[PDB]
Amino acid sequence: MLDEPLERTTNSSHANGAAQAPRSMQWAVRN
Amino acid sequence: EVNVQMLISFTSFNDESGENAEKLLQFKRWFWSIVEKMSMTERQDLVYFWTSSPSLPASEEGFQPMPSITIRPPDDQHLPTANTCISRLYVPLYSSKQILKQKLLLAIKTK
Repeated sequence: MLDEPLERTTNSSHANGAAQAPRSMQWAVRN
Repeated sequence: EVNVQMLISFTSFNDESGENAEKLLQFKRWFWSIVEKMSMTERQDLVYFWTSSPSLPASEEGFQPMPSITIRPPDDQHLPTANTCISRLYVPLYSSKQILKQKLLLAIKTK
């Protein structure tokens, strides 16, 4: 399985800056 | 090096073969599996054939064009080409798979 997005963009304004967090500390950020 | 996830993050898709969406989604999955299934030299050759650069830039900004893939009408005897001015990879629609990887490897082999 392990379905992952295959396009350039997954969202436009969703999640704000949460996706920019480091992978190590992504547990500490929501949305 | 070049990473599969990095390549996916800023790669778009076009359609000139006029295939159905159900087949096209699995075709994209096949292409991504192919891209994730070589070694360092082969992916370096792929990125050379695509954007004329052995290394993918670390940031999306700086790409003067936006890399894209154009699905030409099926032709199992035609090797895929590319336009380095806009970094657009023109690849035919390979319904068969083994021919697809063979032709991709042959195309990226040439330097």
